[PDB]
Amino acid sequence: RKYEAIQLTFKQVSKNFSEVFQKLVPGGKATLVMKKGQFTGVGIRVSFTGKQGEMREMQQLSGGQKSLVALALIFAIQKCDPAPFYLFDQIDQALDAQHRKAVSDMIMELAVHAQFITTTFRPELLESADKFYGVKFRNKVSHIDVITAEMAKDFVEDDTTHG
Amino acid sequence: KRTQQMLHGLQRALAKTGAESISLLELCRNTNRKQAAAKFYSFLVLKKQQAIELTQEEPYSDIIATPGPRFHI
Amino acid sequence: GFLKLIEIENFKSYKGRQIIGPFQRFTAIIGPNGSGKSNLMDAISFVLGEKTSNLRVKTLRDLIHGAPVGKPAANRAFVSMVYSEEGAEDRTFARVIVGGSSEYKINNKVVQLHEYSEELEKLGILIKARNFLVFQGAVESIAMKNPKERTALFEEISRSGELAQEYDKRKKEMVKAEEDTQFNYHRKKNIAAERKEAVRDKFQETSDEFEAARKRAKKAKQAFEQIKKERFDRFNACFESVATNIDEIYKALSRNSSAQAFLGPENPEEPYLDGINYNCVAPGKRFRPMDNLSGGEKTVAALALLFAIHSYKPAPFFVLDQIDAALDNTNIGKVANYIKEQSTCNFQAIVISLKEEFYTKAESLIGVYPEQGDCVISKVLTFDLTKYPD
Amino acid sequence: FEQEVKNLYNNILSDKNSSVNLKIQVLKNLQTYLQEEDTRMQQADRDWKKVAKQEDLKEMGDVSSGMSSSIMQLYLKQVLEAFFHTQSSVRHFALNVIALTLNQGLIHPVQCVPYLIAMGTDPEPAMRNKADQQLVEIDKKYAGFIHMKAVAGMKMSYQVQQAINSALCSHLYSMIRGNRQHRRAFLISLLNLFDDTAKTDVTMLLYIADNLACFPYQTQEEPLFIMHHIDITLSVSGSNLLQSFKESLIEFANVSQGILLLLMLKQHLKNLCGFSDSKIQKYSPSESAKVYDKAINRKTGVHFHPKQTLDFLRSDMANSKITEEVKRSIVKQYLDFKLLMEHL
Amino acid sequence: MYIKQVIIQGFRSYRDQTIVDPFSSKHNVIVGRNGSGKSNFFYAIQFVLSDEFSHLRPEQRLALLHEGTGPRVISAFVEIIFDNSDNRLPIDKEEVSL
DNA sequence: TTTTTTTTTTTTTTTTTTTTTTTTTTTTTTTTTTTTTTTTTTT
DNA sequence: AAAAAAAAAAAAAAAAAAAAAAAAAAAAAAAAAAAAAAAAAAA
Ligand SMILES: Nc1ncnc2c1ncn2[C@@H]1O[C@H](COP(=O)(O)OP(=O)(O)NP(=O)(O)O)[C@@H](O)[C@H]1O
Ligand SMILES: Nc1ncnc2c1ncn2[C@@H]1O[C@H](COP(=O)(O)OP(=O)(O)NP(=O)(O)O)[C@@H](O)[C@H]1O
Ligand SMILES: [Mg+2]
Ligand SMILES: [Mg+2]
Repeated sequence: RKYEAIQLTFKQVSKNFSEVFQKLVPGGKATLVMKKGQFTGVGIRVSFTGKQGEMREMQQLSGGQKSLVALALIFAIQKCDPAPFYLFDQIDQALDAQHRKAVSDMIMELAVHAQFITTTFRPELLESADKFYGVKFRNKVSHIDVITAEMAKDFVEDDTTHG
Repeated sequence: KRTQQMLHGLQRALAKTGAESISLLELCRNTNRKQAAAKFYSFLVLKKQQAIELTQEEPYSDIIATPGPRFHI
Repeated sequence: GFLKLIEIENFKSYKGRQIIGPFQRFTAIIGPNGSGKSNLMDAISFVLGEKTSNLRVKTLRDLIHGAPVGKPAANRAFVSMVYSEEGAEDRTFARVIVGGSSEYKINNKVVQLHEYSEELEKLGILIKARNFLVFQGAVESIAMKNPKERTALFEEISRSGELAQEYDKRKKEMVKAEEDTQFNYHRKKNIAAERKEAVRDKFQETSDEFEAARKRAKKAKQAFEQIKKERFDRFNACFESVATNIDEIYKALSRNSSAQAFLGPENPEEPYLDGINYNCVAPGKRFRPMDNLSGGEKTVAALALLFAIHSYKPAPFFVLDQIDAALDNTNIGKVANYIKEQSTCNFQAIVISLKEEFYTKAESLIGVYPEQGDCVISKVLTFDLTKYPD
Repeated sequence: FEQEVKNLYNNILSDKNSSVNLKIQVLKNLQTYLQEEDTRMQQADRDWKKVAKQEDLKEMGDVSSGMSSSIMQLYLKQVLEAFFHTQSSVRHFALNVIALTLNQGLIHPVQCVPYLIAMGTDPEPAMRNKADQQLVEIDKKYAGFIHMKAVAGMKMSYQVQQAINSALCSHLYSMIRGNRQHRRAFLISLLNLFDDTAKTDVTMLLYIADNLACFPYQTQEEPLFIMHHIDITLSVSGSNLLQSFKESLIEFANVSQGILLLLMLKQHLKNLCGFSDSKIQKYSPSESAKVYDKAINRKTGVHFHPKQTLDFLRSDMANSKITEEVKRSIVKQYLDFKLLMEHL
Repeated sequence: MYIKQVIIQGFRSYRDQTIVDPFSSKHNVIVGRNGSGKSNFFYAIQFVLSDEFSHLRPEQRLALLHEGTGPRVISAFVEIIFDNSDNRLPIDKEEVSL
C-alpha cells in the first residue's frame, strides 16, 4: 500500500508542477523525472526560450531562474494537498519586476486556500493583500501593529531619503 | 503595466515621423538622470519580449530602434 | 591603472566576437533576468584565474557555448582584457582553452602559468587570496566565515604562508632534540646513582651521547627562533594595519558614530597559528555575537571588512555582484554614497544591481539583453550618463 | 561632546593630579548619568501606547539611542587607567562605572577583561566579589573571550600589586580549567615565556612561581605536565649554565635565581603530591586522555614554598657588591646548585 | 489552519507583546525598516510549531532571551491561538491555544 | 446529592548513572587536470 | 627534413568518504514530597 501511494502522489505532483511552471514563466516547460527504479532520487528537466532544443541541468542557472524553479515546486506541492499556512521571508529579492508580477498574480489566485504571511521591500508583491502590518524599533525594543495601505505603499517605494 | 504604457508611447512616437527609427538620445533629450535610466532599462525589457529590435554600432553612440514581430500593430 | 575593456569569444553564452565597451571609473551592469550578465563577471573571474568549481560549472569543458543544452559550437574559447596604466602603453592578458587544457598569453606570446601568475602579482592581484571578487551569495558568507578560513586568508595575502613547511619541520627537529637531551640526562643520572650504590664504560658512553645531543639541540634552537620571528613580524604588520583601518572605515561607512568593530586574534603570541575572529556592534544597539545580527547589518559588516583589507594593500578594481540583496532604500543610499565618494581616486568599482537607487548614482551603464536561439545568446550595448542633471 | 568638557575630563582623570576629590567627583558624574539614563529609558518605554500612534515608521531613530554609547568611547580608556590608584575610593568608583557600562553592553567587553582581572586581587572583599562575578557573566555568554586575554591579566595583576605596596588569581584558573587545549597552552605560555630566557624582573618571577605553586588542582594531569616541561627546560638550561661556569658575573646571579626558583617550584610540587620519580619520568605529553584521572591527595601543612622562595630571594635580592661576603654567598650558591642537580 | 493571533513575551526582541488585531485568511504582508526585527516574528512562529529549532547548545538558549534593559528575564513564553473551525485539528474547540 | 478525614494513587522535582551523538583529525579513494608521450600532416 | 595539432597515459590534487577518540546533551532510574481522588461516614 505504501508503494502504491508513493506512485499516485508523484504522478499528481508532476502534472501540477508542469502546469504551474508553464504559467509562471511566460514561455518554457519543465518536468520531473524519476531515477533508475527501488527508487533513489528525483531529477528535474527544465527548458525555456528555445522550448525544444533546450534540455538543461541545474547547477548553471541564474538567481531568478533558480528562485522560479523552487517557487514552482512549492506551489505545485500546495496545489496537490494544501498545507496549514505559508510564511515567506524575503522571497522576491533575487528576481526582477516582471517575474515578481507573475508571482504576485499567482499568489493572488492561490490565496483562497491557505493562509499567507510574507515580507518584502518591493511594491509589486503587495498588489494583492488583505491587511498589512509594520514593525517599529524604539527604545531598544520592537513592536508590531496594524497599518493602512497608504502608509505601507508609501514606505515601500515612495520615499528615498535618509529617513 | 507601466512597460506597456511606455510601449504605447513608442507606438505614438513612431507613427508621427514614420522613419521606423526611434532614437534614444532624442527620447531622453530633456530629462533627469533617474527617468533616463528608467527609459533605457525599459528599452531592454521591451527588446526581451521581441516586440522591438534595436541597433548599436559604435561603443558609445545613439541607439536606433524599430518594431519587430510582436509589435501588436 | 584600471581595466580598459575585455573581449569574449564562444565563452559561456557569448557567441561571436564582440567588444565589451570601455569601463569608466564606476559603472553598472543592468538587465532583466536570464539575460546573462553575471557570467560576464565570471569572464573577469576567468582571465585572472579561478578554480573551475567556483565558476559554477563542473569539468571545465562546459564553458564552451552550448554544452549544457547538448550541442557545442566549437572547440575553443578566447577571453582577454587590456590593462591600461599611465605611461601610454597597454598590456593584453588572455586565457584560451583547448580540448581540456588551457594556455595563457601575454601580448600574443605564449607563456607558461608561473610567469603569468608572477606578472599579475607584480600588478597586484593575489589570485589565490580572492579578496575582491564577490559572487551572488558570497557577501553574506564573508561575515560568518569560520575563524580558521579567515586566518588562512590573512596568511595568504601577506606572503606569510609560504614559510610553513620550513617552520614546522624546524619545530619537529627541535622537539626531537630536546626529548633526546632529557633522555640522556636522566640515564646518566641513574647510572651515576647506580655507580655510587657500589659501569665505567656505560657512564662514559651516555656522557658523550648526552654531550652530542645537547650540541644538536642548541643548533636547532636559534634557527627555529629565527624563522618564527620572521613569520610573526610579517603577519603582525599586516594584521595591525587591517585592524586600525577597519575601525575607522566602519565608523565612516555606517554614517553614525556609535559603531565599533574589533578584529581580534586568539593566542596573541603566535597569531598565525590560531583562528582570528571578528565582532561588530550594530549602529544603535547592544553588543551581540555575530550570528545573532540581522542580514542588513551582516552585509554592511562584510563590506567594511572587504574595504579595510583592500585599504591595506591596494587592488586596482572590485567586482561587486548584487550586494544590495537585502538592504533597504536608506542603507543602499548610504552604501552608494560611500562608493561614489571613494571610487574616484582609490579603485575602479563595477557593480551588478537591480534596485534603481544603486545604478542611478552610477555614471556609465552597460545593458545586457538576450536573444532567442538554439540557446539563449546574449549581447551588450552601452550608455553614457554624465550629460544629465541630478 | 563639546571640546572644553572633553579636555577638562581627560585632564582631570589623567595627569597625576594632587586632588582626589575631583577624580571621585568625575567618576560620580559618569555613574549618576548612566543610572539615570537607564531608568529614564526603561520607565519611558513602559508606557508606549500613549504615544505609539504619533511616531513614524520610516525613521528608527538612533541619535536618541546610540548617544549613550558614543559618550563612553571618549572617556573609557582614561577611566580604565584609574584602576591603578593608591587610594581605595577611586578604585571603587572606577569599578562601579565599568560594571554599570558592561551590564548594558554599551562597549565591547573583551578590551576591559585584563583590568577586570587585575581587580581580582584587592584586599576589600566586596571589590573582588563584584569583579569576579562580572567576569563569570562575561564568560558564560561568550565562550572564547577569557582565553584571549590571560597572560596580560597576570601582568596587570602584578602591576596592581606593585602599585598597592591560596592563589591571588586562582579564580582565573578555575574559569580556564575545563578545556585541555586552553589550559595546556596557557600553562606553557606563562612558564616558557617568563622563566627560560626573558629578562623579567626578579619580583615578577617570584609572583608567577608563588601562583604556580598555589593553584587549585582537581586531577593528576596538570602537575605532571608542569613537572615534565620544568624537567626539560631545567635539564638543558641548567646543564649549559653550570658547565659553562665550570669552564670558567651578575648575569650568573640573574639566570641562577631564575633556574633556582624554578627548581624550588618543582620540589614543592613533588613534595605536595609525593609522587615517585619513576611515575613522573614515565609520563609523556598526550599519552592518553583518561589514564591520569585520579584526584591528587594533599598532605596537610607541607606549604614550605613561600618561606623557601623568600629565603632564596633574600640570598640575592639584587645585591651585587665589591665585597667578600657576596662572593662567599655566590660560591655557596654554586655548591648548592651542584646539590640541586644531584637531588634524587 | 488559520492563525488567529500570536502572543510573545521576552523572546528575542519583543519584551511584552500583547494581542494584535487578528490575521486574515488570504494574504498578510509584513513590512518594516531594515533591522527592525520582523524575522523574529517568524522565528517565534517556528520556535513553537517546529521541533528543529530546539536542538541548540545551552549557550544559545541563554542567548535567546530579551536582554535589553532593566532586569534580565528568565521565563520567556510564546503563545499561538488558531481556530480549527473546519475541524482539521482533531481536538474539538473553537480556538485552540498552544 | 453533597461534605469530610484517611488512605490510595499520580505526578512532579531533583540528582546520579548510562547512551546516543556531534566533532575531530587521520587516512583512503576517486575524479580532474596537465604534462609528457605518442601519432599523422604539411611546407 | 622537421614544425604542428591532437589523442592517450601517468602524476599531482582535491573532494567524497571511511575511521576513531574526546565530549556533550539527553534518556532512564530512584527517592521524596505533594496533590488529586476513592471510601466509609454523614448531613
Ligand atoms: N555554457 C553556457 N552556454 C550557454 N548558455 C548558458 C551556459 N551556461 C549558462 N547558460 C544559460 O545562459 C544564461 C546565463 O546565466 P547567468 O549568466 O547566470 O545570467 P544572469 O546574468 O545571472 N541573470 P540575472 O542574474 O538574473 O540578471 C542562463 O539562462 C543559463 O541557463
Ligand atoms: N536575544 C536577543 N536579545 C535582544 N536583541 C536581540 C536578540 N537577538 C537579536 N537581537 C537584535 O534584534 C534585532 C533582530 O533583527 P531581525 O529580527 O533579524 O530583523 P530583520 O527584520 O530580519 N532585519 P532584515 O534583514 O532587514 O529583515 C537585531 O538588531 C538583533 O541584534
Ligand atoms: Mg545573478
Ligand atoms: Mg531579515
